[PDB]
Amino acid sequence: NIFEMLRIDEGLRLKIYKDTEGYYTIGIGHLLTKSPSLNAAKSELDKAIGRNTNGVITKDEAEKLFNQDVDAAVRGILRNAKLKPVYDSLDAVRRAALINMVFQMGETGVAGFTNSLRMLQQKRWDEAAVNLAKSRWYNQTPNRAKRVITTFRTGTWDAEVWVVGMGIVMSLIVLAIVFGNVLVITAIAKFERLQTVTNYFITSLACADLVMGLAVVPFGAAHILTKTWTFGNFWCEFWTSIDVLCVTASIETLCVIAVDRYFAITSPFKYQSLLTKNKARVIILMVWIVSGLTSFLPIQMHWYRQEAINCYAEETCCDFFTNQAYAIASSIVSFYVPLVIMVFVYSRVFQEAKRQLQKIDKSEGRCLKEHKALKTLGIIMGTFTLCWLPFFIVNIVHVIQDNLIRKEVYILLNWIGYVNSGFNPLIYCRSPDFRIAFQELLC
Amino acid sequence: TEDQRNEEKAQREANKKIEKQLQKDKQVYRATHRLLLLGAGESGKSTIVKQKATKVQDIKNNLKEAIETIVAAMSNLVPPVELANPENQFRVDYILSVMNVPDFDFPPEFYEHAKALWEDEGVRACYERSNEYQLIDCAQYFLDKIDVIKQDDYVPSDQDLLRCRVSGIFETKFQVDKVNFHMFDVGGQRDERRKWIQCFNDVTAIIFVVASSSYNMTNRLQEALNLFKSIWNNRWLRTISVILFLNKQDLLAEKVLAGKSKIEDYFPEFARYTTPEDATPEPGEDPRVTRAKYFIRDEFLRISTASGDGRHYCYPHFTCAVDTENIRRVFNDCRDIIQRMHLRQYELL
Amino acid sequence: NTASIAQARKLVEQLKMEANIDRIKVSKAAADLMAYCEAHAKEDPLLTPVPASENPFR
Amino acid sequence: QVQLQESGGGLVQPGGSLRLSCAASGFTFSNYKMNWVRQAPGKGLEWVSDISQSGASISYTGSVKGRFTISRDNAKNTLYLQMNSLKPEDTAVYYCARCPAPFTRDCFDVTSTTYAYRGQGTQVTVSS
Amino acid sequence: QSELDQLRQEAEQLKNQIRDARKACADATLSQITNNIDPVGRIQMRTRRTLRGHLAKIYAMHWGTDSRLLVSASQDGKLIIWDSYTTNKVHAIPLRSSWVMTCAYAPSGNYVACGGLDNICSIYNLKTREGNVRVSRELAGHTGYLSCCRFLDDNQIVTSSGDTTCALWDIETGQQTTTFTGHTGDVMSLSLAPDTRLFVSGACDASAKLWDVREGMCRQTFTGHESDINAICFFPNGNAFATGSDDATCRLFDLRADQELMTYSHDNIICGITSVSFSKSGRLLLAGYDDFNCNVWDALKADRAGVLAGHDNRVSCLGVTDDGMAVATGSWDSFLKIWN
Ligand SMILES: Cc1ccccc1CC(C)(C)NC[C@H](O)c1ccc(O)c2c1OCC(=O)N2
Repeated sequence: NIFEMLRIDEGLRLKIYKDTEGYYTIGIGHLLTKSPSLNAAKSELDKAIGRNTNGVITKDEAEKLFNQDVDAAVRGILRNAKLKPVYDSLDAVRRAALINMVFQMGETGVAGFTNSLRMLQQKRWDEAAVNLAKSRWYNQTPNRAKRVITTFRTGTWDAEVWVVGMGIVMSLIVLAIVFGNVLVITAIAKFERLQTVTNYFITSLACADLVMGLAVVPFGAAHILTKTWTFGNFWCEFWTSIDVLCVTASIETLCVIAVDRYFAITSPFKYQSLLTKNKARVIILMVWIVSGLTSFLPIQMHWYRQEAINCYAEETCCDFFTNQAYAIASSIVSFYVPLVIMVFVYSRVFQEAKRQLQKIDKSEGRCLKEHKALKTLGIIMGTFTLCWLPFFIVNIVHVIQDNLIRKEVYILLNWIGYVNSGFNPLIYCRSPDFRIAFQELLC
Repeated sequence: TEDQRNEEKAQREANKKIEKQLQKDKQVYRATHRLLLLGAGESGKSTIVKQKATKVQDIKNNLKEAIETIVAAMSNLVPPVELANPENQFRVDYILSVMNVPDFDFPPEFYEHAKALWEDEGVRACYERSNEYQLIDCAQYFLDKIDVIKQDDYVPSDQDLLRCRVSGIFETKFQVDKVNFHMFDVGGQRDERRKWIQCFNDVTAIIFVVASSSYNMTNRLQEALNLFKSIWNNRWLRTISVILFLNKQDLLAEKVLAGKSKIEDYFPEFARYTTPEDATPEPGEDPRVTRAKYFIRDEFLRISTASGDGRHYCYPHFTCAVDTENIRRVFNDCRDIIQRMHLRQYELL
Repeated sequence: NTASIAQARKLVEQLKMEANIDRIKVSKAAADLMAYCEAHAKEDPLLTPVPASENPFR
Repeated sequence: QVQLQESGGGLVQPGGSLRLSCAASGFTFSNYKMNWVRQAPGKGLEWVSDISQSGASISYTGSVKGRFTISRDNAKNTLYLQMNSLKPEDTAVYYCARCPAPFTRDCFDVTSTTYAYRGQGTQVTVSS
Repeated sequence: QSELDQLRQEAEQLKNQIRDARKACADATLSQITNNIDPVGRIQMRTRRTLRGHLAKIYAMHWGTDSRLLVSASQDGKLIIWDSYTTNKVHAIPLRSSWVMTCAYAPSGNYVACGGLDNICSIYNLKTREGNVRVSRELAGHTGYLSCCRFLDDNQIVTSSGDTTCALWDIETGQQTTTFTGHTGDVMSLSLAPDTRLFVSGACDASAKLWDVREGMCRQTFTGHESDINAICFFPNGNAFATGSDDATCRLFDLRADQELMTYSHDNIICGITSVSFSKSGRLLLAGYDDFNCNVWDALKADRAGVLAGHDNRVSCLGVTDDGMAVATGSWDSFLKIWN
């Protein structure tokens, strides 16, 4: 509150000190006397606090003087006809800033602000912040002034290093997902060589991951920045839906590709013959259909429905709550199953690789090489593991044993999973044609 | 506008049909595996191409592929062909369903409708017009033999199999383990290969058959080695794997045991060469013969291992000691080739 | 070599026959080619980009 | 045009030595892999020794190994085969023929007659 | 004895005499007399059409004299007859032999020929009343693959082959009317005369020969090339021709001057020329390269006028419409590109 605000903007003094004007100040911003005399302030200190104090006051007595000076400040603001309407229109948090100004320059000093003061009753925070940005005030004390102005703008107390710190990371992620997936898709669009049937699956992957860093990820980032949901209720539902859909589509698609390669190396003779275009597209559409039916339909129908009804019915409180029944099947379908399939698949595939290397060694009289075969699998499985595993397991951890889990872990993990969408283009599109076609678009 | 509006629609339709059949062609084509068979001389490379549970199913495949085409093209022709028997109606519809389905079992029900159809005068009338549309070469043969193919104990005679053959006299497309192969024999070409050898860059494998006993004669073995190195280093052939058949095993054995003609004469580096450690000599094979055999094999191997790229591989073999069956060897070696195609594509190799 | 003497003989007959012919100065040949080109150059669409308005493929 | 004239060669007593030279022209000698091909009495042609454009990769037939050294002069557009310790089995016609394609590894020459770029050759005979 | 020696001596001398006789006519160079002429400037074409009917690599194509339809052959065993304007498929002809190294379009557009590693020239009638196009007549006299061929008319047809010889056939009789021999290698390509009086051919002996359809003998042999001649095309007036080769240079030869007038090459091109052709006027000389690009040269000044971006694989074939209104290029990517 204002106690913290002024405490930072002023500081605390339990013993009489000197302010910028050389007058006698004590507590928080409190000026006892402007008289040059040393013992003149102590008198008003004694009449104020009600004690014989030698110029040292208790910790709580400074707060007493504070509630007092603040009450009086508000009074001044009310008796002053210039600040009255402006103070009346504003919310608490901004009122704290107003009172802070009345604290620094006094009610009159704040009254000389008529422009910005008008922009406060017109509810335009940014332009007002621009007017305030240029003043002998801001110029005299840029730091404090800055924090105050920002307190006016956003209407919060946020004015750490953490806001920008997270903002930048979220920017790098939001940028990676978009540039990457867009690059892949448009690359497949403007290059005829990438039209290969196998590539269509990876195109699905690209699309799935594109909507990730377009709607889901940016809105989630802004969500972590504002510390609350400004998008409304219906759109909070829409957004959550697109979230689940993108996740499911992503993981599922990765599994599909896994199946593609398993089919390639396992039954090579049957590969080109059995798998067709209609079949492939059918697999894509199947993926997106099952992905949508497990996300949009269940969510929009309130199938995954005290804190819960409250935040739900509340337009602006967007928070994920899910019944056990929805989390078990939701997770098993969106992650676990594809995980198992992939494990068995890339496992058998690796088996094949080892086999072929064996035969080769039998025919070649010319263990270091095996590593080259193991690494690609290590990253292809690893990136899909580290990202979505810690999250999707923690889901069943929050479902199975309640109050064993932090709410920071959930979001953090979820984001970690988000990054996979950005990793896809790098861990997938490495194909020879893909690369050339990629750099040809980069000039 | 005018009539032109109709003409545009005409060319549109014709193009549509062509597109269809072509769509049917891409599947079979991509499903096929092309192989290039070649050898220097006296290798009897014409014999390998000269030489039964699956064969039956293949025959049935042909029969169905015939009937379906016949009954299907009836109404698509300008004067759509009417059946003399309308009672065969649902029997046509049936054939118009089953066509183009994977792993068809050909139930006893199928042969009734098919045979009864081949009995229909209108259908046959349609076949006599086959010259205008596109139909498989062997149709009437297997269509007359339907009742015979019916029998569960059916065991196709040699003469009955000869018709199941696809093609140029050198060209061969044969079926093995339900996997289409299309071989080409270059023996009908002169000995300058640089121009026509480019013709197969898409060939899944080059079968290269060289006589192991040719080290004496002229030293045709060194010539074979040369041809191989050239094939292996050609820019258009850099991606093609060579399945190597070392022929005339028996003849090699004879020459080696005799002693008059010594490999080390034409291959001095042999004198310092010892049989491989993993060597698996066959029963009744002098260690000398085994050593020479493996020396030749390694002579072709060192070139394949010289590149170090791993885009292609050379699969050696020994043959002609006794005829037997090299088709399976070829098969497996192709399977390996393609497996390593996908494997290398993924950097898994 | 006796099978070779037929080839040497016949080849000598070929060089012999195509050795005697009427040749024109290169300058005349090239001048004539240049003349043909500078003549029919107006008849050559590939030479002058066809306006998409009048182009049959556009 | 394209022509290669094999010079040198002749009658040599067994154990002796003979140095074959080949004059090349009608093409840039630098870009072509070169080789020597011999034809024994009444027998099909057989490859003897090859040399890469760079003068790096050099191969010999099993027999000629150590008895034959092929060296090329690029700037002078000429090919060289130094034959030593000649044996009665070496008697044959030596043509110096160059690979068909420029800038390459492989070769598809050594066709029986019917090869575009090959010399008329020289006759090397080893007396008995 | 020693007859062969005298023969080779007379042959060498003759060669010298021709060499000098040619050196005499050499008083100028086509480059010299075109020096003043205004250049074509850099001018590039565009792709007006992309035709995809092909499963495998296209080995060759040909334009119909109607300037509309065009024939193309592919290693997939299919022979497709397209319509450039509407980009449609007028015909699809399944071949017996999947490997086909060439095809040609009759002047009447009535028949279409093909050939390849099968060593046979298959003529197909497009005018068939009874139904679709079926093999009309297949001519095999060849001991080697069929590299190239052209229709004189709907009756007799000339072909070139890896058999080392070229042959003029008669489709109806099904036999060879005449046989052209004397090439020292595979004959890769041929080009007829506007009047079909005589025709040239490129081969793997790095020399192009000019033959006569009636006489059946080679009148002139032109050698400028270092390596095999992949393709050969006549100059519109008939007095010269162009050749692509593996030496990675195209060459112009004049018949009346009996020598190469000019060479089209570049220090940045080491790859051979697969195909060539001129434009209506003959000012431009187009050549496809193994590099996947297509170079447009100036048949006079020797400078490359432009290039064709394009197919991701080697361009197999190239042609210019009889009305010189369009260019077409087939490649190993199964795609045909029509340019303007
Ligand atoms: C809305 C909000 C509020 C606070 C923090 C995060 C979020 C976003 C949320 C968690 C909804 N994102 C969806 C989450 O990634 C997800 C994806 C696929 C799934 O199958 C499930 C799933 O959630 C759990 C589950 O069992 N199923």
